[PDB]
Amino acid sequence: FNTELDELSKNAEMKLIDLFNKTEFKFIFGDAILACPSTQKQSESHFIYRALLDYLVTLVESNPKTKKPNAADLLVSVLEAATLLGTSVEQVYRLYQNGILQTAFRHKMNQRINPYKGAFFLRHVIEYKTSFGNDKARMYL
DNA sequence: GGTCACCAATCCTGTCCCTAGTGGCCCCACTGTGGCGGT
Repeated sequence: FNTELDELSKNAEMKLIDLFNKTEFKFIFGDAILACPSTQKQSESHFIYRALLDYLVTLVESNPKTKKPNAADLLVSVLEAATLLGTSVEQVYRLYQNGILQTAFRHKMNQRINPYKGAFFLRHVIEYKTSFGNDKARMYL
């Protein structure tokens, strides 16, 4: 699964019709987040889900925050955001309601967010998830 | 990234005229398109 996801990162710049900060995640990686088995049960994460996210944590690690956009500025939708947090979709809308998670362009007053349109950056959606500590994080070892 | 602030207001007092008048002349198309009983 790592080597399958490694070629998509190396050949990310090849596929670009627009800039990284304007392109969606499913345009480069393709369905690999919303196909993943859900963690609605117990808050017990799937071994497929543990392996996917732990690759994305080292992606933003290798792609620091510079003035040129890179692979860590790909746009993520509210459903793909809901899976990466492992919570309900209303709970992730409520974080948007109290401006905890910051969209990536301003909707103009009658814009209610399309649930499939890529709203948030991959970047700080991960950093929000690393603000919550669970036992098998890479920080301790 | 996107919109074009709310809260109330439209003035009262007086009047539109008087005089005189709307022309003469000539003309308004020829063709066709009838049924029925009788001497």
